[PDB]
Amino acid sequence: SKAVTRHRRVMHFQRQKLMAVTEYIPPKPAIHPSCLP
Amino acid sequence: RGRIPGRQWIGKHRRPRFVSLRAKQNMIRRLEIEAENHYWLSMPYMTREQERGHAAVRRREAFEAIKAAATSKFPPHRFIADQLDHLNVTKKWS
Amino acid sequence: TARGTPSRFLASVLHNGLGRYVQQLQRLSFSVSRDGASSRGAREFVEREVIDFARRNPGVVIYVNSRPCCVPRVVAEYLNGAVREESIHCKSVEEISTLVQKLADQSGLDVIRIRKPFHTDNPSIQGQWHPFTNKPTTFRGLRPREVQ
Amino acid sequence: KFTRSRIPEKVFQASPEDHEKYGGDPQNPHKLHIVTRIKSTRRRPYWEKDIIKMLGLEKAHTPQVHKNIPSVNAKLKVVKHLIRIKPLKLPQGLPAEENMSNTCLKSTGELVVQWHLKPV
Amino acid sequence: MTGKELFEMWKIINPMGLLVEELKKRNVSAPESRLTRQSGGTTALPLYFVGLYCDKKLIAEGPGETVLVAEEEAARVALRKLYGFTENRRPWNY
Amino acid sequence: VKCTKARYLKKKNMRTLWINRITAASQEHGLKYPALIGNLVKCQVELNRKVLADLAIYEPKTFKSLAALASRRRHEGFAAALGDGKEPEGIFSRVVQYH
Amino acid sequence: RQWKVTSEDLILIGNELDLACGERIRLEKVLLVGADNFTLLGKPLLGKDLVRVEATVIEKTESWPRIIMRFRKRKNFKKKRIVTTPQTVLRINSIEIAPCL
Amino acid sequence: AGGQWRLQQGLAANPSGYGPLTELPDWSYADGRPAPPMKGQLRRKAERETFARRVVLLSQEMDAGLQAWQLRQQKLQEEQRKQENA
Amino acid sequence: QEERERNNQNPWTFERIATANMLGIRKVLSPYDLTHKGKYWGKFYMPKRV
Amino acid sequence: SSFSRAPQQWATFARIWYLLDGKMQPPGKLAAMASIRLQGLHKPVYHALSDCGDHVVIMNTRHIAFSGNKWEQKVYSSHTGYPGGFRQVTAAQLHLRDPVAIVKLAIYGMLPKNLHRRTMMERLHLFPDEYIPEDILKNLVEELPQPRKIPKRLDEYTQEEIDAFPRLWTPPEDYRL
RNA sequence: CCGAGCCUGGUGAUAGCUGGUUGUCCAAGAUAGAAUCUUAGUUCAACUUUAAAUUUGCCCACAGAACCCAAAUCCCCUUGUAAAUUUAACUGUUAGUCCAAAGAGGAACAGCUCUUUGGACACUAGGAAAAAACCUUGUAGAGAGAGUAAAAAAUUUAACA
Ligand SMILES: [Mg+2]
Ligand SMILES: [Mg+2]
Ligand SMILES: [Mg+2]
Ligand SMILES: [Mg+2]
Ligand SMILES: [Mg+2]
Ligand SMILES: [Mg+2]
Ligand SMILES: [Mg+2]
Ligand SMILES: [Mg+2]
Ligand SMILES: [Mg+2]
Ligand SMILES: [Mg+2]
Ligand SMILES: [Mg+2]
Ligand SMILES: [Mg+2]
Ligand SMILES: [Mg+2]
Ligand SMILES: [Mg+2]
Ligand SMILES: [Zn+2]
Repeated sequence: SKAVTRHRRVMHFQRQKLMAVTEYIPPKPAIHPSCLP
Repeated sequence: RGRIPGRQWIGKHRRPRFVSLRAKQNMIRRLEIEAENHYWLSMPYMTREQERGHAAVRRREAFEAIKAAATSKFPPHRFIADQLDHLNVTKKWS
Repeated sequence: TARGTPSRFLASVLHNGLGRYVQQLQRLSFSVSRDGASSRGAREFVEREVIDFARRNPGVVIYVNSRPCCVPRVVAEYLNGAVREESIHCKSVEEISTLVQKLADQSGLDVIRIRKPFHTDNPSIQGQWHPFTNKPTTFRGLRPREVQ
Repeated sequence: KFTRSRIPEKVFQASPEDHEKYGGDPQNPHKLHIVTRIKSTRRRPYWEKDIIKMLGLEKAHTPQVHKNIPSVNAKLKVVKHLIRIKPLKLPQGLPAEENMSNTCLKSTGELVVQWHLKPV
Repeated sequence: MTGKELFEMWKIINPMGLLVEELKKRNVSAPESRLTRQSGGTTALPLYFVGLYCDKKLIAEGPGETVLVAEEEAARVALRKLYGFTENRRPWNY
Repeated sequence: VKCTKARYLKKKNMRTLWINRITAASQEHGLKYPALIGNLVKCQVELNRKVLADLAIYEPKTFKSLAALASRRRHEGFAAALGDGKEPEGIFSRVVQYH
Repeated sequence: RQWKVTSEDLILIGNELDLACGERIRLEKVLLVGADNFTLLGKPLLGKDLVRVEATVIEKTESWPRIIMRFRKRKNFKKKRIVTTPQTVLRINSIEIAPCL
Repeated sequence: AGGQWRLQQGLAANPSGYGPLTELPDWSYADGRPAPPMKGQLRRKAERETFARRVVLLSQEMDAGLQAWQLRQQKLQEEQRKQENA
Repeated sequence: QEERERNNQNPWTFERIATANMLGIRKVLSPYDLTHKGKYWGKFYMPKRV
Repeated sequence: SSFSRAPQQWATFARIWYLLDGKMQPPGKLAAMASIRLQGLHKPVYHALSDCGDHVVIMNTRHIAFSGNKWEQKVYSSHTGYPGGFRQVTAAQLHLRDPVAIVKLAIYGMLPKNLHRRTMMERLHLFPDEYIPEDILKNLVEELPQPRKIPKRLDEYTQEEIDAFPRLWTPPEDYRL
């Protein structure tokens, strides 16, 4: 198939592993900023 | 019920594979040792011009050894001993 | 093949290692021909090495027939009565020597599949495991859910 | 399409945090790379596989030595994803001719010239 | 002699009586037999562990199909222990 | 061909059988196989799985000793996780260095 | 490979040791040793002076003929070979422990 | 199992790799005589000594190349001296 | 988007991995990915992706 | 040891009668441990050819408890053999009609799919209530513990525990409650 | 059993087409294209093979390679390695499938078709459920030794002054 598709083109497994490793991990303190501060 | 069109792993529709923390740990390990490799590849010891002409003698002499091994090739030597040892098949006690 | 072949448990005859060791090979009988290029190796072997072989191994006995034979043979009898017949037809002297030496070192019992590569006379120390070794007892020996 | 991948030179620029982490002095840098092949040669381009055969890494988990110089670091960069790399560092000076036989490696990249094979 | 145990060669009858005789020779009380463990009493495969206790002191335990068999076995164990032919004994020195 | 390719299967089957036996013995002592193996290794004892199973069968007391050692090493490792350094190392966690 | 052994017990190995029959040898490596009420295991192996394991050689023999046959499908690939691996049989005569500890 | 721990300690990941469990002799004469080395130990010693020879060669080649560069640069300096003297 | 890609705790980003070619993934990837690092996949657009 | 060969062999390969009370436990966990004991894995002499299994008894299977809405949503399906004979029933009504089927088939699924499965299932025993025939509650060995603990209710929590537990917040007095 | 009889002989008719092709063991070894009343084949080339002569072969470091209107590539001393060219003799392959990427046709359909770089398969083994093409992994044996490789998806959803 083509690169550009109407549907979401299923990706290679290594590609999906990489995208599953790469995410935005939100930096939060150990304490929630509402109850304590 | 629950079948897949065509082959299970190819085409416009295939079986959806999913990732596991097992594989995630595996690949993070591989890429972190690869970052170690990057670090150790950095900070070279010598410069291009410093390491330019040090191994020329070794490369040359190795190649002439290869050349000599190639040139020195002939049929083996033939011997009367090897020829006549075949007569000892008709050995027998007197 | 294992299922096609019979099997046995590893064992030594008369526990040869504990007391004095004795070579379990008893007798050898060589069948060679004066003529015949096939027996040239055997003739040269009885010339050179069989003397030294006998000197090295006094307990064994050796017989040589030296008769007309198209194929030279070697027969080995053991204390068990086990017989081993090998054809040395057109065979070299050093390999005949290796054959004879491994025959002498060989034990008088058929070479077949060994079920397990060891054998213990009394494998149990500290007591064999039974289901009740690793669980406690009950006061007055009472089963679960019984009054008296 | 798929072709040989060029690497930007900035990737190989250690940072102070990298130095503090890996314990590698940018000054007086090590001389020799211990190298091992960790990844399979298959499912890789012909150039990568013949380059590891060039280095002599057809055998896996077999530590082999090279120099830390640009002409070699280029090939090591080409096949960096397939290999473990570490430096060579020894306390006991270069192996002397008398101690050629009783040498030994260590998992830490160390090369001991004496190997008494007994505990302290 | 190595392999085979005692009662394979030297069979006996009335091991309990023989044991009581030996204990009266060694000047100790008459021990009592008590099933220490039980399983499948009603089952076709009864299983008993019977111990022999003197003066509230155990000498031997014996497993068995039935109570009588387990008692005979415990007596055999105690006899082996007394006569020194335990399987865990010092081997023969050559 | 099946006789050839049954060899590796024999190896794997017997390994898994030793695994199962050791797991059972450890479970009836209150431990489990991964903990046991890791603790023994970091206590510097190389007893392969077959001798482990043979010892579990024929010598349960020695296996109880080994399981106790393993559990004590688990507890020492937990104490170390609580305090990484700044503490006296475990008596059994101590190691021997060769040269 | 490991073994669990005692006195008066046989053992097989699948290689040649370069020993004549009747020879006695002292086995060095021991992972542990156990008596009825105690056992002794090293880190990893025990000291030389502590134990003395002695074994006699009894037999040198080729193993039974084992097949190695390779075969592939619908492409005329089949390949046979026979092997007779050598074997040596040992017997542990006795085991002793020293007071040094 | 425990390979990462063995590496943390400095040991081989697989105990069969190196150490006393494998490098010591597996048998000796009952009379106390030393047994001949095993073939595995022989070939491992051979590999190790070739490894050391190669390391020495590589190191001293690098050193000689560096010294040659130093000498060539010093020559460069003195020949500039010669030029301006001319 | 920019403060998220600045403050993310994951040390590993498609930018770094692709520009490095640390796992030979340059074959499964495209040359377009070097600029379409993670955000794009064909015509689609993953704004949460970073 | 110092035991005779036949008594030792009998004692070693003997069977054991385990008992379990399934009151307020999950049938999955119960079936896990029961399948272990039936296969005989817990015995360090395990081997599939050697029928080293053990007999197991369950009580109070009527008082079994799942986690989640499984009673309502999980479905057991079976086909009689006739056309249209395919029918389904939730665990709830299947329990109402037969209280033991659930755990017995759970163990049937846990166990391997060999021919020994049926024999081990026959060695197995199940009882909806804590009532047992004389033979079967006599020929026992040991009652192994339960996997999970049961949380206590307010009528079970003694007063001293409540007093030790601190109150948390001040309610305003003006409140209907 | 006549779109033109049956018997014999030429006749072992010819068949680019189908089928079949007998003992054991080892090694190297799937490869761009051109012309053809030619595309079910064949000749040359390319690849592969054997024996010999010789020496450079491969990776490649700066520099270098267009106006018009991106990944990379050619050349390339060093370096790390040991192959390469040439000579003499043939044979066989020359109807190819998926995946990743750049594209074209088609519907931004196809397990679709057509070109290019790479990989795998048509060679063994483990895994994704069984699976050709996906992921780990190659040089071959005996073992009742051991350390690892890739390797098991998580998700539940909407009140309002
Ligand atoms: Mg495409
Ligand atoms: Mg299908
Ligand atoms: Mg007609
Ligand atoms: Mg006609
Ligand atoms: Mg024809
Ligand atoms: Mg055909
Ligand atoms: Mg080949
Ligand atoms: Mg044609
Ligand atoms: Mg060049
Ligand atoms: Mg076609
Ligand atoms: Mg197609
Ligand atoms: Mg297609
Ligand atoms: Mg083909
Ligand atoms: Mg190999
Ligand atoms: Zn709060």
